[PDB]
Amino acid sequence: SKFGAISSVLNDIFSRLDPPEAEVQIDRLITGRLQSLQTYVTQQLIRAA
Amino acid sequence: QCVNLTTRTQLPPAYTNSFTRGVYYPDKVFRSSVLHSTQDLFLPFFSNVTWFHVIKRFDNPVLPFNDGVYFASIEKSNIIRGWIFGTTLDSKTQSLLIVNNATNVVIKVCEFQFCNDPFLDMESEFRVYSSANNCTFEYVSQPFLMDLEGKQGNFKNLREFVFKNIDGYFKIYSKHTPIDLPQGFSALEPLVDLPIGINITRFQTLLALHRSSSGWTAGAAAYYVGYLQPRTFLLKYNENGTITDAVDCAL
Amino acid sequence: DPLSETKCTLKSFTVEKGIYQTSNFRVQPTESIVRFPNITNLCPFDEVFNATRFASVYAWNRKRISNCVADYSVLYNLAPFFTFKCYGVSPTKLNDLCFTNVYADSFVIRGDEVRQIAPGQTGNIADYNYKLPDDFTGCVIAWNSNKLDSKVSGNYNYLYRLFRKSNLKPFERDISTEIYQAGNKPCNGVAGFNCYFPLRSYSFRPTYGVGHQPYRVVVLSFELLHAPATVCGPKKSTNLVKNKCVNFNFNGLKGTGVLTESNKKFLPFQQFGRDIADTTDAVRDPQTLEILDITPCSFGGVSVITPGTNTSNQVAVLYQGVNCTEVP
Amino acid sequence: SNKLDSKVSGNYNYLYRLFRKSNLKPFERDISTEIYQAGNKPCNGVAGFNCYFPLRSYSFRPTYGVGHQPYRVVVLSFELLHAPATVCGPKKSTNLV
Repeated sequence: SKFGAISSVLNDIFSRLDPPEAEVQIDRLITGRLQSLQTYVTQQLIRAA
Repeated sequence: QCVNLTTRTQLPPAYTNSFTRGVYYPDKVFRSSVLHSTQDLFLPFFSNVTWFHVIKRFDNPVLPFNDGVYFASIEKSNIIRGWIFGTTLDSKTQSLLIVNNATNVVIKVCEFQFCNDPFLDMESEFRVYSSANNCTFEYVSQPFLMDLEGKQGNFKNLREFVFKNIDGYFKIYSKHTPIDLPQGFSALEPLVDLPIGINITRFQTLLALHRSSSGWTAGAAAYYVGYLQPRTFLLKYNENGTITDAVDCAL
Repeated sequence: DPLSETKCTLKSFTVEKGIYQTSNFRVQPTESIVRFPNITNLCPFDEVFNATRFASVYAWNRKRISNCVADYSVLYNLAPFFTFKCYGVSPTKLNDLCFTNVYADSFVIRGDEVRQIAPGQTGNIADYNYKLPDDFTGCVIAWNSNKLDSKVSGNYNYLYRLFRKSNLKPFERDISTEIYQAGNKPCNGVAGFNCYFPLRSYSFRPTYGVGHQPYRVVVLSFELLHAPATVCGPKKSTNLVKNKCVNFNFNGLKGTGVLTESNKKFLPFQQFGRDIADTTDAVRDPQTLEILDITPCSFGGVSVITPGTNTSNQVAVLYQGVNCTEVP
Repeated sequence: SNKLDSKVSGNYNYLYRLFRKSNLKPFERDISTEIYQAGNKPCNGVAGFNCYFPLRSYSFRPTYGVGHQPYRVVVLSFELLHAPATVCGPKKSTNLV
């Protein structure tokens, strides 16, 4: 999933969009992917209990 | 040419039910042994498809292209020789023309003056169209050989095509299998993609004439035309990378 | 030292007895695979450049270039051309680009008319015969015709228009012989009072001055629409490596991994495909028909088993998910 | 500078480079007089077959339009928190508290 970014592939973002626009889009993906992993750790801690 | 023959008369809008068929490969991507979800223009399962026939009547009315076309023909000698797409179907604009000579399919987009009911003898245009000019586009398919003579046995030619125009991109999905109703499920494959870029609101079909004005006799064939809607199906991919099943998200 | 890796991950100089996960072993790429499809189905670009005949300034003939491969590399790497100048793109940069529509014309001009062909140019020629539009995205290339288009004492077989009743737009072919009328005296198809004779024959000869000499000008008009590009230029590729960690550079695909023989069937209209992850697991060769299975380069977790630094510095490295044969 | 730096017949004293073997990095001046060499034909320090002279002259003239109107470009590059700051506007100062 794109997490709001123009695309879900980083190579396309960096290889096409300009540096100032690429960094923004890459940040949207990284930000969301950290949230998805954040939710994963939260659920594991619940199941661990 | 300008006079209607015995086969042209007012007729009732007969229809049938297409249950499984009308699924095609949505993209060129490869997938195997997975469950894929996609939303595109598909033929709804358990829909109503308008039924046509050719033999004391001939069905080639002007059919809106708005929602797309799912064409399925049951034939032996390959009666239907092609299709005619365009808006006004006259010389005021350019129209797409598909003619099958049983050697190499000829596809040309040009300014044509179309009659009411185009026919093919060898091909004769007119009857199809009187004049042509002012066009830069022409296309041809790969060489092949097909028999237009009458055949015996069951109906061994089932040609199910999907015709759509996406942002000016005209794509043709093609499937051919042996078999007044089709049955079974198989996924159509891509064949022709032409960036034509014209507005097609209506379409017709071509007939193959046989004889030993009204002297020419129409062939014996049956077919029907469906329409596409933006529905989500779940495609079942097997180990070989083909679609063995499809599930309609909302049915 | 893997002992120090434990100190940096823990952000401390005292490592207590225990096993700690530090980094992840991975194989880095060595070579780089660059693949480009074949240049086959080359396109007749010699119908202008190497053409025997030619046309006047207003008689310029155009050759449609569409759905074909136009190879200019031989010419740009050679460039036996009088003058090549244009706006917005360098002509040497036109051989790596894919464009939807392409047009290449042929006409000859006088040496003093070289400046008369430019985007948005004006003058006795640009305005009254042929000129490039302001939005022209292509490039124009002159060539010295002294050995071909010329003729002894001159070339009188082709004429050029000095005047025109109105300003002609760019990319317009007017072969009209109409006589220019300056005043209110009707010209009656011939020159006379308040009338000028616009048609003039070419003086082209190899022995005259640089001012007037035959120079073949081929204006390449390129157009990129929303439709796919039907005309691409040539590009050079490299070999293909297998069973080695390398970077992937393809026509529509880029990535990193190893290539192996693929047992999966593919369609003739597909190049590459994706796995459950929407990440490409396979690709088709652009030049030849074959499919190779894309696998990620070898990697594994790295854990350090060491006692307390206050006891001993002995180190033991555990590679998880990696057999001893693949550790090197 | 169209009022000053232009000329009726044009001022070619100022020049520019249309050709280079690669992209010129930022904040780098190229004084190289080497003739651009496209092919293997040695240029011998002059333009010719497979040889082109990169440096060219501006079009500055008072009569023509913007494209022929010279502009005086001065680009300022500030070093911020890269070292003690010795420069800034007429800002006052007060006593410590």
